[PDB]
Amino acid sequence: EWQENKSWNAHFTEHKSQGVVVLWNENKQQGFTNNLKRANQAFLPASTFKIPNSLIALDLGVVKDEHQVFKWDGQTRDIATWNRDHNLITAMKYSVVPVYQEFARQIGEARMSKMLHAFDYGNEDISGNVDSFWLDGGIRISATEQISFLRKLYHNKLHVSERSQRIVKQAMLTEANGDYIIRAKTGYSTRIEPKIGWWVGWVELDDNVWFFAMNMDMPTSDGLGLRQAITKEVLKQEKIIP
Ligand SMILES: O=C(O)c1cccc(-c2cccc(O)c2)c1
Ligand SMILES: [Cl-]
Repeated sequence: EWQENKSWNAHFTEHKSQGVVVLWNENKQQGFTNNLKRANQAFLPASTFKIPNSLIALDLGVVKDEHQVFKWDGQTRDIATWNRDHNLITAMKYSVVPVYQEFARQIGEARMSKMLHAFDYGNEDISGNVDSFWLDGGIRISATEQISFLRKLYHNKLHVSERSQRIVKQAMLTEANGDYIIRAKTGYSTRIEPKIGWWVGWVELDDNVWFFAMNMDMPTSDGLGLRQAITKEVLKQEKIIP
């Protein structure tokens, strides 16, 4: 069911880093990773939490649809793309934390906790501030747990409406061409050690789907581009994409 190939560690060590990639072949029901231990180590989800947060906001009516405009609050932040109006699509694309902090406040502690339990999401623990627990609170999730959650979303099996799941999968759209479609979300966790970057999602092919979840050490922001580049290089090496 699960295969470990330690030779794949080279994808990370060649960049003076360390990390884990987890792949799941949906047709064959088989998983692959460079490091079984780290595949099951739980980290802060950081901005990968925008996937469940979006689902909950939509299903409760906090967010009406993917066109609703969330107005900039006029506070200048250090990320230029955050200092503008957003909808669900662009808020996901630019990982706009302050928009999702407001989602969480309107959702509230009680409904957030119940929905994460219903999703079987990570350790299901929202301890901390309701508007920041995915950045510096008690919630934790592993790469293998991310895949389990993403598989439910793909199949519309999460305990929210089909509509809510379709909208979030639209907002996850990252890349598409004649050969494949990638739906995914990045994450960048800095407030609790160890600092890591995430990329989780899946690759749609004509006749199969490959789920993936990766995290890697991220001592500075200079390496953030490695999250997608390394993942895509693994996918190419395993002949999942050209
Ligand atoms: O990697 C990203 O998609 C992303 C999107 C928005 C903000 C950031 C970010 C947040 C904090 C420090 C930093 O250098 C970059 C990263
Ligand atoms: Cl789409």
